[PDB]
Amino acid sequence: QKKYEQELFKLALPCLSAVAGALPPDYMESNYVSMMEKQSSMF
Amino acid sequence: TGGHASNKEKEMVTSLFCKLGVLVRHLGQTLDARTVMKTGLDSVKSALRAFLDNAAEDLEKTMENLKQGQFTHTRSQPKGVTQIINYTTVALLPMLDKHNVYSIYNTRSSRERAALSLPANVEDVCPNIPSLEKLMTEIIELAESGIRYTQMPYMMEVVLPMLCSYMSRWWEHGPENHPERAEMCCTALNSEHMNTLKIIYNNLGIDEGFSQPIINKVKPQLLKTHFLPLMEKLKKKAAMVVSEEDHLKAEARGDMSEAELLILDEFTTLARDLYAFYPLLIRFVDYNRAKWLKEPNPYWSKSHNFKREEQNFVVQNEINNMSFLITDTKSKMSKAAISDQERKKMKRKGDRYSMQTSLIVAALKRLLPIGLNICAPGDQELIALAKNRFSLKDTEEEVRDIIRSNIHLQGKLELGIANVLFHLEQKSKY
Repeated sequence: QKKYEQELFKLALPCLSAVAGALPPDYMESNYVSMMEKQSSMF
Repeated sequence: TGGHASNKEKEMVTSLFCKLGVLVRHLGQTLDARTVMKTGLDSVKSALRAFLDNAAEDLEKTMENLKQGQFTHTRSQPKGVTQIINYTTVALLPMLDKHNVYSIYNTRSSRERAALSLPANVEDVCPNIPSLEKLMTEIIELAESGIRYTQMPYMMEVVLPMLCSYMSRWWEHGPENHPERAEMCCTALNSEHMNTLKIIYNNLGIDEGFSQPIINKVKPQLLKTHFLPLMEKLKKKAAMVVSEEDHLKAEARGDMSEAELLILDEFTTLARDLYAFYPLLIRFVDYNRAKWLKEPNPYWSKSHNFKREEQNFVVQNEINNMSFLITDTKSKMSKAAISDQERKKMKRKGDRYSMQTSLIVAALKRLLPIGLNICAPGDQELIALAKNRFSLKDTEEEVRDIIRSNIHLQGKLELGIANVLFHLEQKSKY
């Protein structure tokens, strides 16, 4: 975080909500991208 | 929210390392685990900050539990290589941990007892006959990351000194390697070989059962005095066994002695003199193949020996240049191999050259002109060799591509090395 990491607010919640998201599927799919960025990278 | 953010990185993986710990041993858990353990540890680069400064509640009580879960998973039936996540958490432990509150080292101690003597435990004593699950170099390199107290020990010092003494006694008894297949790099196993960190340790422990014999300084001094002739007379012209023996001697009797290094001035000077004279004896031979030492460890006599070796190598390189100027050799494969070997030898020499450049400059700054008079022919030969070269220029790219590891010790001021760096600028500054 170089430019401005000022306000947390929903810091890790967008990824903390579905860090256990790959539990239903068995394999395949293109959702497997990376895991270091997870948990905010720390009408 | 700080405590929640701290515990979400460790308690989650600690709890998740309980179903596959027995399911794998024998739906999409084998696929989501790859994301899970990377989110547990590799998601945060500076996990040591969250361990120490942010919240010390999780700390070792969760880190060692996750490590024990990983060890149990490796004991189970794995399929793919997942060493990156376990190896990327080595320096994050010390930079203490209250091991007395919770002792999560029982599983690691059991594994170490099961693997007490790797040359002697090559049998079916391990469950399910693991051909490559545990009986390989994987656990040997994993012990380097798991056991690392370079900054400061963070243990109860109850089983660690006894284990270190037992391993030292076993290595003293077994002079040769005697390892299994595909386990050549057995030297990088223990990174905490130090005092209190033919032996009579068993008798002393039986008699005490308050103060261990390793606390007294008589035993390490006696061990050092007994091991001094062994590494003093260690000189062989072989390429395989001599190299592995030199690596084993450097690993078991290294310079890492944090127990009052400055107090034993004579011992420190003797160790420095031996560690300076050993590479001279190693490089005294031709040593056409330079791939045996993957990464060697970095007064007037030593400086003179280094200058003489540099002059001899410069003469040899000049002779090779005049030999290759005319009488063209065979196809480009042999020439490329020769150039790659020469570049590897040059990099191996330049590592120690950059290591000793600061000492040479410090010695030559005050009143030493002999070092300058000896280094001037070396700089002249280095300038002449790089004045007009093409084969070395094109092979340097593939040499750097092959060697993905980099040291970059020029910026420390205290492709492993390139042709032009800070050491070259210091040499040319005069």
